[PDB]
Amino acid sequence: MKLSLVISTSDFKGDLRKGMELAKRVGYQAVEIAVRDPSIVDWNEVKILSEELNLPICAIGTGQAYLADGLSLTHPNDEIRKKAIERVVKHTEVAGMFGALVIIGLVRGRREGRSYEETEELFIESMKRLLELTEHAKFVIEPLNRYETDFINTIDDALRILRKINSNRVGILADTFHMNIEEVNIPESLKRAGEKLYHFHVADSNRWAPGCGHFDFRSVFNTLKEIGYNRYVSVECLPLPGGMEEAAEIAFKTLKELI
Amino acid sequence: HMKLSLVISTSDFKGDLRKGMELAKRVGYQAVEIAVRDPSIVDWNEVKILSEELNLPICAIGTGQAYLADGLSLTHPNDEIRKKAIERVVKHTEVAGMFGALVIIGLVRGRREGRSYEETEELFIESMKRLLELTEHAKFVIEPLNRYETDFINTIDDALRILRKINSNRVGILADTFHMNIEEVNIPESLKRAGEKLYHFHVADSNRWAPGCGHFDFRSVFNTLKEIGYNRYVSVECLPLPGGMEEAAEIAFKTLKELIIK
Repeated sequence: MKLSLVISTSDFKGDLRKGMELAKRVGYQAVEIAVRDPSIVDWNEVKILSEELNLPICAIGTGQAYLADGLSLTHPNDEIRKKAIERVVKHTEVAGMFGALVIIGLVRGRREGRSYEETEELFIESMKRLLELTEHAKFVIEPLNRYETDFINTIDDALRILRKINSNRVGILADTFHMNIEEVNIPESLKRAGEKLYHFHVADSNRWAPGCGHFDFRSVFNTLKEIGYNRYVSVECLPLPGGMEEAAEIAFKTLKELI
Repeated sequence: HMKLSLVISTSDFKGDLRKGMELAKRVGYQAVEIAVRDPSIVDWNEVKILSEELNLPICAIGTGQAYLADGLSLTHPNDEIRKKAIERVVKHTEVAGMFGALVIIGLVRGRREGRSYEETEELFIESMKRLLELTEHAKFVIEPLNRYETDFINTIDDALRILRKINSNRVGILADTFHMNIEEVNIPESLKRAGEKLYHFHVADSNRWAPGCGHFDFRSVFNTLKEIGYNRYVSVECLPLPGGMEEAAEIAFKTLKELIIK
């Protein structure tokens, strides 16, 4: 089981450097980044930087491609959906340089007045298209709470869709903040996810640094040990309390104590 | 002496109301809670008759749809709309007066809308004081809501700050477990800070399903409620899950009843 830190960067080199150096200084084993459009960033420097600090990049976020450019893998407009798929393909090329996972969060899109079934099938089609367009890329579907989406809110929802995609290149990314709302019994949900649990995000009930809310992290980590989770636990929380740096330190401290 | 109430969903009405109230009575609830967009289009004398026939008081009236449907806000940047919001709420108080019910100030307070928290809060305090000058018996409860529903008054402390500025015992707090599960650091401690200001309470599990179908820690909450002497209403406001409206209300009642009696 490894700890990583999600670092926020502008739409960049400055924020990345600072973030990675902070992660190294605190003790994180890896870092996780999030970029809207990767084609404008020079990843060769990124790799150099990474190699320099001996700090791997575990995953690449794609949420902004949706929040900023409105790209969706279930967009009703086919030309837009095609562009969404092509954008994610570029995310995988970046991920391939570091052997990282590609996060499929809000980029999957919402029902937008359509049935759950039509949305799901369109999503499955796009995912299959991505699996065709890329050879080794690995994707992780992140169930999000009801306020952020009406498509894939729970781990069980994700599992059912994974069975329809039928590929070990697609797994699940569970997030404690979102599970706090959507999951009935978190430990049991994780056990059902089992080996399909590819990545993990941590933040407290208020989305602050772990240890600053009331989320039960102990039970979570006991379950993760029980199922033999040997992948990444990435800190993805608001810069609270006291800012980005303090939050990272606090989160690392409480999580380390439990691992 | 805590009492149990059920929030009943009503279309924007008699049909839904009667079925909801009869359900509450059959399950054992001591009162119901309703929500109406505009009270002016409802014959409330028929409602009172129904309440009397079923011996089911109406402990609180929601006003959230006044915002969600009519866009009325007590902190709206357009003073014209702000006045209308106040006028709409006054009508809710007139209805509340017929039942001795509390008026809930939820989403009707509005959002920051790109403004500072200080200005929004000042506008709100001004609207609440106006509401108090306009009413002689109405009692209001401010309900903190999670970040996704609003950026104005998310925690019990936010409300407490506002209450001290309003300085009126006719305004109190309505805390909701589903919302607290997100916004409050430590729920028991939050409730102790509210103390006597806690006028009404909403209950729903972490997933907003009937209490007992999530992972929210209700035991600790009720221990604190006892410790603080809360003796008013605990109203169930959850999604009709699992199994529907009736099943959810039944499960909710059973969960709460056992917590109380013990």
